[PDB]
Amino acid sequence: QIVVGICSMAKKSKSKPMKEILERISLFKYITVVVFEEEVILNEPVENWPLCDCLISFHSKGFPLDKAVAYAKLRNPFVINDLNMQYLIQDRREVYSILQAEGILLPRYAILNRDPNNPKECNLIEGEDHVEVNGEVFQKPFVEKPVSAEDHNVYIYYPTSAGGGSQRLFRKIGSRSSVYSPESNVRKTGSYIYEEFMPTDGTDVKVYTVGPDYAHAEARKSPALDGKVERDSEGKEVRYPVILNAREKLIAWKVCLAFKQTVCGFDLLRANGQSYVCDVNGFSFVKNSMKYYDDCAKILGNIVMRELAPQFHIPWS
Ligand SMILES: Nc1ncnc2c1ncn2[C@@H]1O[C@H](COP(=O)(O)OP(=O)(O)NP(=O)(O)O)[C@@H](O)[C@H]1O
Ligand SMILES: [Mg+2]
Ligand SMILES: [Mg+2]
Ligand SMILES: [Mg+2]
Repeated sequence: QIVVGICSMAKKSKSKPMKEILERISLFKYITVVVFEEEVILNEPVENWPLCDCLISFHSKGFPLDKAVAYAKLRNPFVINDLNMQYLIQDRREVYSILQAEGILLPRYAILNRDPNNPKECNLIEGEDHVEVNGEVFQKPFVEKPVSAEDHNVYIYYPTSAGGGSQRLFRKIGSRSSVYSPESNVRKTGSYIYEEFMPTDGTDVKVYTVGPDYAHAEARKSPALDGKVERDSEGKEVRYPVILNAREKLIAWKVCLAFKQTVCGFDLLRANGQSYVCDVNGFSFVKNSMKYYDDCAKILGNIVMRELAPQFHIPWS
């Protein structure tokens, strides 16, 4: 049997979408799935981790990515989502740098790197209705993102003409994804990316790749609007159907390959007749879609079989 090893925190490895996909990959005649226990990931040296031929592994909070990297170097499995790229995915500066290099449209942006021992010495000038970062002017509305992609405290600053203040976004707390604040001035500690605010119809397009030639997309209310989460009768967040256009399918192809993440989530802002990438999240599954579960498992299994059947002498067309 070809062994597909799953290496992530238990919250992820035991999530419903993970279980739905793994039960389906297990239906492949020549594939066995082995899910690495969290206690092993955290407490055992990599030399003791289960063997696999193909490794599906991804960082989330508390995950020892250094160990996953060392395991992959030690065992040389076929890696579905590249591990070293997952250090870069944690840094919004590195994400935007890769997107730029790939000719991918993204919001006009500037990086404010602030020295925590000399915080007033960074390249920031502030007006009541704009900031100037490294000399570049961003008129309000503009967006302020922590350089850490794991920090979801993204702020939007409203122009005086709209009443000023700001919208403070955060990891969804039950019924809310943002709150209005009267504060009009930008944060004065930390490093940030400042970006132009892209006007959309008030929704985000969420894209989920499984290899570069498959991408499921759906839309959700932007947390940049009022911040009240829309929920249906079953209690799940409202999603809107999306079909990606030719340009966006190419964006998906580029993102997947550029970040070397077979399974890759990213966000699009449909603004001014184009689509702009504002976020790349790496490993991410769609929830509550039986067709996605089917498709994703089939694609991943086929990828595994295509790559490894020859060395295993398994017939595969
Ligand atoms: N430049 C922009 N213009 C307009 N809206 C933006 C812009 N940047 C981000 N937003 C909005 O703010 C939301 C959050 O920003 P995003 O860069 O996705 O942060 P995040 O913290 O990485 N969120 P997550 O998808 O959970 O990882 C986006 O989904 C958009 O609705
Ligand atoms: Mg099987
Ligand atoms: Mg996002
Ligand atoms: Mg993100």
